Amino acid sequence: WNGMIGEVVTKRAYMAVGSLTINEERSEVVDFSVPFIETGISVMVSRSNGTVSPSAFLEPFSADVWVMMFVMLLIVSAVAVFVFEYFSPVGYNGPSFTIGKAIWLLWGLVFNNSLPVQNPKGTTSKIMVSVWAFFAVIFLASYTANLAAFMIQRRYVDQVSGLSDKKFQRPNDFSPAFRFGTVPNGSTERNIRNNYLEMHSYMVKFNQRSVQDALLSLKSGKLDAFIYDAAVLNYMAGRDEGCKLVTIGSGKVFATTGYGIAIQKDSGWKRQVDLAILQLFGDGEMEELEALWLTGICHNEKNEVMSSQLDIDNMAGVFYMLAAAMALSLITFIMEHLF
Amino acid sequence: TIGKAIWLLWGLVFNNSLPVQNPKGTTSKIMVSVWAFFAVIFLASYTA
Amino acid sequence: QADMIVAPLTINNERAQYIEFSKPFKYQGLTILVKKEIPRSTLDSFMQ
Amino acid sequence: YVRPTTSDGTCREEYTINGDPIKKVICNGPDETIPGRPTVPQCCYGFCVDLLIKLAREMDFTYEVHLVADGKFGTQERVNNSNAAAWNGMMGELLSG
Amino acid sequence: LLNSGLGEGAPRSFSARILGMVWAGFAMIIVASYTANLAAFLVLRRPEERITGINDPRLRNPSDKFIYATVKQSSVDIYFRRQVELSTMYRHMEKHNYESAAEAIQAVRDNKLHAFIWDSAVLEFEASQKCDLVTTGELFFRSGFGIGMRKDSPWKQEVSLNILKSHENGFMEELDKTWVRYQECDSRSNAPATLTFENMAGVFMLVAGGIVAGIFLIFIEIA
Amino acid sequence: PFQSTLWLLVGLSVHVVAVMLYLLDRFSPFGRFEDALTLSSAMWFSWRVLLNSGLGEGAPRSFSARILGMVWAGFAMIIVASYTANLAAFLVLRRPEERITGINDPRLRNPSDKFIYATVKQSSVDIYFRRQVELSTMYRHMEKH
Ligand SMILES: N[C@@H](CCC(=O)O)C(=O)O
Repeated sequence: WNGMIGEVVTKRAYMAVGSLTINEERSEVVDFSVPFIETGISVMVSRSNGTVSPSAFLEPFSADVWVMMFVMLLIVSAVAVFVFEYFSPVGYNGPSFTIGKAIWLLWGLVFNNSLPVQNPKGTTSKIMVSVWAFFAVIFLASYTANLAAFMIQRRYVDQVSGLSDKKFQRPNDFSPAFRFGTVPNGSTERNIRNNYLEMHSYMVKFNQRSVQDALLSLKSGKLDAFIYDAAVLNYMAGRDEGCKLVTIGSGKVFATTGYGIAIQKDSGWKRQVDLAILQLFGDGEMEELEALWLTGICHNEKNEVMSSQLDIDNMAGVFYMLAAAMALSLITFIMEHLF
Repeated sequence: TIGKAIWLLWGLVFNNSLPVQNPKGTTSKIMVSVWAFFAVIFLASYTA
Repeated sequence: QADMIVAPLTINNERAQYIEFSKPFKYQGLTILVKKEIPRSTLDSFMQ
Repeated sequence: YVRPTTSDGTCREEYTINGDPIKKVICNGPDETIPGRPTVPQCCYGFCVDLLIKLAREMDFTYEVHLVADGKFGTQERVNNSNAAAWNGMMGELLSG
Repeated sequence: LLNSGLGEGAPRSFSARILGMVWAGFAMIIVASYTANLAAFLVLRRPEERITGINDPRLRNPSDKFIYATVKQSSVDIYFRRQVELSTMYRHMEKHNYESAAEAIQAVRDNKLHAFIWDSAVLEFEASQKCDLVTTGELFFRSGFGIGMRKDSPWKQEVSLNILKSHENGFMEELDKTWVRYQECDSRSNAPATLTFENMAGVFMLVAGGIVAGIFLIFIEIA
Repeated sequence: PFQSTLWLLVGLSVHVVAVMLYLLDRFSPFGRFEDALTLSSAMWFSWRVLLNSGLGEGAPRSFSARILGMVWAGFAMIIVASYTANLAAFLVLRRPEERITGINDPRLRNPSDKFIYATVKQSSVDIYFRRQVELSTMYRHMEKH
């Protein structure tokens, strides 16, 4: 072992501070005590795995507006056809001709006029067209207001319930490039090295140097993911110039640790020193120093992300449903041609 | 054609309302389609 | 009859002044939020 | 508000945007364009001027307004000026002469 | 007005043309105002009856009608005893408190108490289990929960190494992963389209009333 | 907010429906003249249901064009209602994406060389920053320049 910790072995440093996370190596070569602040290993970018946001058009339906619309179409078509469309005792093709035109008339009234088709003669049917048109404009107003109100809500990349995903085992999964790394010669290199051999062997080819180079790489577009300490990510992401990138979630990180001190031989104060830390929580200095030195710039409740519109992936899905209806109409055309 | 044209355009601006009729030339149908697109865009910007 | 406590107890100077304690495994704070209520109507027959 | 005297007479007479005559007083002040500090007779008018006119008409007395130049910080004797003593000549700023 | 379509002619007179133009404009005004009030109802202003953040100003001021009853005889009394800052509230919050946790958690949900002062440790479990409460975002007055042993016990270093190795391999991620169930609600205004069917049914019953009224109309017609 | 390839796909769907209306009913092969009949009429139907137009001469009798016109009108309502929702979301323009804080800006206590908080030199602000004792570490930074 070498570095600054050797100063504790050479009897040239009775006590030392800094970024010293408690773990087995520091507690193995020398002694330890209680950390004053907590931290851990975290990712600079959010937990999304490059997943595309889902569609927001079929979400308000939830397989309910189409089913209830079909049932209402059946009862409205039936009760609407057994009142004035069936006046004389006819055969089976009689009411069917009024049903085929009635469903197209109602469909024309739902989707905002579209096709006037025609109009009957009875005034009660005209009143029914007026009421159905009122339900059509009310359903349209509630559809545009509900869809817009749902669009104003949070629809950005949502966090997933998977920490160790495909990028922690096999590197050849994602076809587009996705670079990720950390600063060598540290606790993260030995922890990830002892926990994930593939991530280390695939990570040594992408190494950093400092923090400004990583910020320039993430700002330009050279680096994709960045994994480092939680405190450096809170101060780095906190002191941002545009408040674009954000950490994973809002404070839920793995591997809980903290920055502590290291002494040579347990013979002086030590214990009382720990009580000194216990005095800090008794004086409220953690809030003043936390809001004074540990603070940043982007501290305006980072919980919602909104911008412009992503890959019409939703309209592409609606187009896929239109292709499914096209195939259904093709099979229907085959069944019609077979007869 | 002006008296019916202004009423047709007024019908297209306020969302169909009355279909009235439609001529035969395809250029008038294309211009009516563009006027309907600008009409529903103006309606969307008006409601928003 | 007690040798070691597995309950997540707090760490203070009055308690740790006469006994040795280990490092905490989870740092959590105190909150004052109880519950929230969202006002809405279930029937919703407009004209309100 | 300090405004230079137009032509070679007294102040410029005007009105406000609500229908009320504005009063101006005579005030001698320097100029920032010329490197020197000459006695430039100008006309002052504003909130403190109207307040000075009100306090001047509510009490039977005469006054004379004058513009102050540079030196608006109490004059803190901190620059080493020859290794000698000093004396308070500002701070409050009211007793010059 | 109701936007209907037949197709049999058009008003040739200019008076009915201008009247129909201003009438269609009035229809667009009332439907655009109705839709605007619908969107204004969706969002809601609500942004009221919320909390403060790291320190609620209502805690420093004493209140008789809104008692902040907390857990009696616990770590909160030691925290309120070893402090010096909030000393004008320990006398008010010292009296009228419950010495049981289930009585307080059951009291704040069974309409009894106004509020409670307790850590989010049990709050996140009872809120993530009973689906009746919700936690906040900030965590003011942070504390640590450790294990205390005797000073003459040499096993504290071995157990400490077992805790460190237990947090280095990933066993804590399995415990917290299998003991923290992420259940549904996260904010008071995050999903405004989870109902819909009731809001549409409340008008559907009026549509059925219009169908019965239509049966009355055809009853007048056949008469 | 959306690339031109999306509208190109919308027009591509118009071509798919246009050739679909000709593929359904039987007619004759026609690359002989300039203007057709069922092709121009089918295009007038596609632009009639998509952009919501209205003529009055009849109605499609076949059920295939009925279902295709129903799902096509539904797609039109989806794109115009979704586009309206994108317009309202564009006019929401909610994003103060900026601010000072309130009674005490945390950026004032933290020193910064790229955003200098210059003030009036030699005035009452120097006396206020001199008689204080709280924010004393910033008097050296704000004292110069
Ligand atoms: N504290 C670490 C550096 C920060 C990190 O863990 O990334 C070390 O001294 O090696």
